[PDB]
Amino acid sequence: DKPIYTLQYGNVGFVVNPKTVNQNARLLMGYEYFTSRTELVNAG
Amino acid sequence: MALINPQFPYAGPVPIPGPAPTETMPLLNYRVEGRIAGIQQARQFMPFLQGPHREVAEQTYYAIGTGIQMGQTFNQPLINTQEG
Repeated sequence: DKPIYTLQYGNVGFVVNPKTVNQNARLLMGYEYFTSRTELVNAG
Repeated sequence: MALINPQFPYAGPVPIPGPAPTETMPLLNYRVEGRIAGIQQARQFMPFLQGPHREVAEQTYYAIGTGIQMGQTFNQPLINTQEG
């Protein structure tokens, strides 16, 4: 409904506070997003 | 747009029992005066900044100077006595 749109680099973060951390513990992120590309001509 | 049956016609509606006529009439609901309560604060400590941002970063510069320029001991050429 309200997409996260940072506008300078470093504007919104995602936080996880763990309680127990083992060896080789990681955090696997997965995003979906909208973006605009280059060659903005729009079917010339 | 029905067609009248001439062999078996019918008449208009006859009176039937009714639904107690005042109980189909509503009251007009009587609004009292109201108030958006409290004294509102003038400003809010917003979680996002209200100004523009920049998409790309541009390299900035500032001018510097060099230093006091000295002389030099050049290696000097030979004399052009028709060999050169």
